[PDB]
Amino acid sequence: AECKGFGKSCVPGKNECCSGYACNSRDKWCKVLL
Repeated sequence: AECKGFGKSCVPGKNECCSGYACNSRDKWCKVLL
């Protein structure tokens, strides 16, 4: 088991995204935190 990278589809509210990223519920994906 490992985190999710950039451009991957994830669910908002869970803890799948890697460090520095953020599960954007907008498109249900990961993105580099501001």
